[PDB]
Amino acid sequence: APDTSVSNKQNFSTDVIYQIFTDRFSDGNPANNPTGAAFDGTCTNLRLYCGGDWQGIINKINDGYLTGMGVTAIWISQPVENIYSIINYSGVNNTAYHGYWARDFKKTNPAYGTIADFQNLIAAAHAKNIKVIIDFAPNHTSPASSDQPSFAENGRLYDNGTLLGGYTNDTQNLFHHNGGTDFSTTENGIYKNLYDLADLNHNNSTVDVYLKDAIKMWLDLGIDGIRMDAVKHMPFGWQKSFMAAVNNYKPVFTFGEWFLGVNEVSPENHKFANESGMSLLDFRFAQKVRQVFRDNTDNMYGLKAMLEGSAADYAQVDDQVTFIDNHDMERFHASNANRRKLEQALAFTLTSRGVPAIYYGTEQYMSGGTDPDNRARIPSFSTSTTAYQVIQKLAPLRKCNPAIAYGSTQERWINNDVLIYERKFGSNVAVVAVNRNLNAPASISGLVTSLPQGSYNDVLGGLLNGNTLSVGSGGAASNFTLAAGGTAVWQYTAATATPTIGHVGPMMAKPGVTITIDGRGFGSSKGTVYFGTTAVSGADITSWEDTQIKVKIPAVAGGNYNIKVANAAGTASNVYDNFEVLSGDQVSVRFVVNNATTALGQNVYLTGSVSELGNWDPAKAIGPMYNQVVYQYPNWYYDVSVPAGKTIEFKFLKKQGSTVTWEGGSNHTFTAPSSGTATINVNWQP
Ligand SMILES: OC[C@H]1O[C@H](O[C@H]2[C@H](O)[C@@H](O)[C@@H](O)O[C@@H]2CO)[C@H](O)[C@@H](O)[C@@H]1O
Ligand SMILES: OC[C@H]1O[C@H](O[C@H]2[C@H](O)[C@@H](O)[C@@H](O)O[C@@H]2CO)[C@H](O)[C@@H](O)[C@@H]1O
Ligand SMILES: OC[C@H]1O[C@H](O[C@H]2[C@H](O)[C@@H](O)[C@@H](O)O[C@@H]2CO)[C@H](O)[C@@H](O)[C@@H]1O
Ligand SMILES: [Ca+2]
Ligand SMILES: [Ca+2]
Repeated sequence: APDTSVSNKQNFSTDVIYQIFTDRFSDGNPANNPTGAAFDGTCTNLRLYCGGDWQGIINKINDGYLTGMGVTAIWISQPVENIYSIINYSGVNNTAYHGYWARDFKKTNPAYGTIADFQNLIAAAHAKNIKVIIDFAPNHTSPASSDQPSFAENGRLYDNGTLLGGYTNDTQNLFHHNGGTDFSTTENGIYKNLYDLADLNHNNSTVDVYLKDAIKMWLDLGIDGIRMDAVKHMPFGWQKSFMAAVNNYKPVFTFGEWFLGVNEVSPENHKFANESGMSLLDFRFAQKVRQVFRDNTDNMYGLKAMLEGSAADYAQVDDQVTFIDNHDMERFHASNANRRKLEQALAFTLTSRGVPAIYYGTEQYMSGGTDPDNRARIPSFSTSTTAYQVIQKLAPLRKCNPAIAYGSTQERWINNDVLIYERKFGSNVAVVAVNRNLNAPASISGLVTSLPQGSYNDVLGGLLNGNTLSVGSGGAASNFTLAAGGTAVWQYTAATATPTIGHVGPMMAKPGVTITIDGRGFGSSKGTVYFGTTAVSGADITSWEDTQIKVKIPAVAGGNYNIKVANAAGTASNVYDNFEVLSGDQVSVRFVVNNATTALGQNVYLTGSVSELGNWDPAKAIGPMYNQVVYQYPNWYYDVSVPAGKTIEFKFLKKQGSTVTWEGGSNHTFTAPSSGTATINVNWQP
């Protein structure tokens, strides 16, 4: 199947995701609606259930609403069984309408539907070429109070109906009992509860195994991706061992939520997207887009800088999920604002690098503040708004113009208010012009592009006041005026003759798993795939077409590899880097080192004999280790994904900048569990 097929669960770059709060979309089955105090059919009270469900979604897929818009993926609320209690929070009643308060990860939330409703949803969507993504929130269960076990459901956790345990009398230690976070440090927001949510202890084997099993069921149900909640609040090593369980079983595209504030740029965020096995919601992009197009607190120069920086900070920039708003921000559209701002931010997002996501109702110009105000019910299913038409014209280009799905981004003209950028991939080009100045036109002279000589009509047809472009030889465009609030998209598509890889997925897996290599120019005859210097050809290449190749990872040593392909004639493609071959299946193990005293600005790291521990390379050592919460300095700890059942030799080190101090003595040693978790406690050797 081609790269753009609904069947590609490994690549969402050619899709347009539509984000839905199931409860607030469409109630197609009134019979599963909660009753009494939990329910408000008028949806005036935004904290109760309004009744939207899977049937409703199914209906909107079949009556042409989503498909007419060009949407090709839907992202829905966590589908698992939620607590049934109404929670009064100081006078205000709250329900689990959001799906974020899990009680059993093996069953469905009956307000959304039954397992059968779930399967029908997957079927309908699939039939209309729409992929299905689900929220998955394994960080916690529900609101709990340790000494008031009668509060809510005491954070109770069931395994398909069977009680595993609760927050009060947690002898099994299913949960963390370290207090609540102040979001002060990263370590602090990981090992303590968020608010009053009962925090799962992933270092407990039962929880570990339970969650890895629960996700397999959903995979088995046909899901196409997973959106992980609170990824900055769970151990990084555990999360990696979870991605491995997914990828070594049934790989799907996974992206998590790691919130970034205005002007916030975090190296821990980049390292996580670069190394964990999953990608992230692009908050850096969204916050910037809002400053520029909404709040006017930055200009084009700041947008451009975000585009260049990000392309450099993220190893796979094309996998970061972009948006202009979501359930955690006030709606982009402010009641009294010019609609053009939203139209422009949308056009920008759709033609930009990454995987775009549209929060439901955006195309209807919904306004609203923070939670729960940004979660009202979609007021209408009209296809006549300008925003709806913007999406409708632009979304499809991601499927038909690879420059949009996979190209580089390049600024070709800029000032405070105007940005002209070009996307390029193979013999494919897209040039987009944006003038945020809603009051003044701009004189554009000196624009140089890669488009071939000719005239080009605005892809939006003048919808946002775009114009035609005339490019002469050299790619130089002739002078033109870019209207106030103007937005124009111009493009050129052609066959790519040489193999060009545009995307690889999953990005991490053990030998033997099949990965998907997407791009153009691969030809229709099997060629060769190189993992590093190792050549793979023949039968292990399970499928080969011009835009997509499926091949099993060879049994090479764990480590990081570059991928390159060569057509049947031997022409090789560009190198796609950062592909991680696992040493085997993974388990999450906690390493604890006692009495490793350090100087300021000096931290302890861990290294060892397997690629998962960096193979003795201090530049690739794991850390810095933690030393506040679970163990206190001069004791350090850390949860690490390691190959299961392997005997591993390791050592700790102290780094300062790139200056390294090794532990003395001989290597510590240990044998990883075959499943479940473990804790290895040792003392630092001088
Ligand atoms: O002409 C090549 C040139 O085009 C763009 O420069 C623009 C500039 O962004 C505008 O602010 C204005 O000064 O006109 C210039 C073109 O004459 C590109 O930004 C630039 O990199 C490139 O050299
Ligand atoms: O919170 C981690 C913190 O630990 C390390 O600093 C040690 C310091 O080296 C000791 O001399 C001592 O005073 O305790 C500190 C930990 O509280 C790193 O130096 C530091 O960068 C790191 O954040
Ligand atoms: O280079 C691989 C090598 O790294 C580690 O050796 C350390 C050693 O433990 C230190 O005491 C120190 O002198 O630096 C060496 C780095 O070369 C591993 O301990 C060793 O097994 C491994 O082969
Ligand atoms: Ca319903
Ligand atoms: Ca946590």
